[PDB]
Amino acid sequence: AVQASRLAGAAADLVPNIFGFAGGGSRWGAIAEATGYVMEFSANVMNTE
Amino acid sequence: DAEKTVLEKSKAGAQSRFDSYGKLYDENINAGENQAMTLRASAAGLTT
Repeated sequence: AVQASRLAGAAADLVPNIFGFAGGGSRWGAIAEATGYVMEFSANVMNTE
Repeated sequence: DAEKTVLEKSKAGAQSRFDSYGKLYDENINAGENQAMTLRASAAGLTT
């Protein structure tokens, strides 16, 4: 569930969010951040298990 | 003769203790204990 949630937020974040005379605003690192969050969560769940 | 019965039937208890401890020794780690070792060590490999 957390893996799906983080991937969904990452994909939904790359679209630009400011418009008109200034464009872009899409954080390019979001996919690497989501892979980092899910891969550091994995260690905690393996310790619990 | 009754004293003989006392001795040999206490020996049956000593044998049950001896074989039970040997059964715990020869199979020292079961399928669950090493499963935790493998699972714990897999978490150590995510650092890179």
